[PDB]
Amino acid sequence: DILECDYFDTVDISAAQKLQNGSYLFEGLLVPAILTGEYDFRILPDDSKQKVARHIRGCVCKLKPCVRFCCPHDHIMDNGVCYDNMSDEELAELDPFLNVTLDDGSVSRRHFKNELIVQWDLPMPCDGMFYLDNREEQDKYTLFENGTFFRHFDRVTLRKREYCLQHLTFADGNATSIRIAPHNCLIV
Repeated sequence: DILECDYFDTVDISAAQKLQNGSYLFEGLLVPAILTGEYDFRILPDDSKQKVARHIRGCVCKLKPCVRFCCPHDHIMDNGVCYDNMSDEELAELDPFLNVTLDDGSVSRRHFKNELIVQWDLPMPCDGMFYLDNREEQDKYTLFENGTFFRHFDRVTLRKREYCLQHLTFADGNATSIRIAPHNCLIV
């Protein structure tokens, strides 16, 4: 809907404050009125237009960096399935920082939820997704601020329709640690 704005770079702002000059106020962020737009649809993984309540959205990803997420912010991915059973302990043990490569080519550590904008209402990039584990040379990747997900194994670029990060439980051999891992489609 919204002018030259890709879907996945939008957010449900039906909860943001509506200013006088038409524009909106959202989580301290000021979404120019010209970038907002109403929507009766929400694109799918097969990528079509499924009906939805008339909710006003906001192309904010272009006014402040985003982080393509598969599920909300307290949810832990479990075999590609959104799980919401993270105990007070796990949450107190989850590396909240992702490494993102800025425009200038250098890498900066960024809080997943504070220095960025967590998008969670975006449709799954595909059913049955394979997560990644950079610890392994093959699973190496580069997630940019603009959201362009680049994979080093097969030098393939993914647009946010094609990927999403999420909290995922790993295995330190005989232990267990949670770090945000990307998830790619082995097919779509």
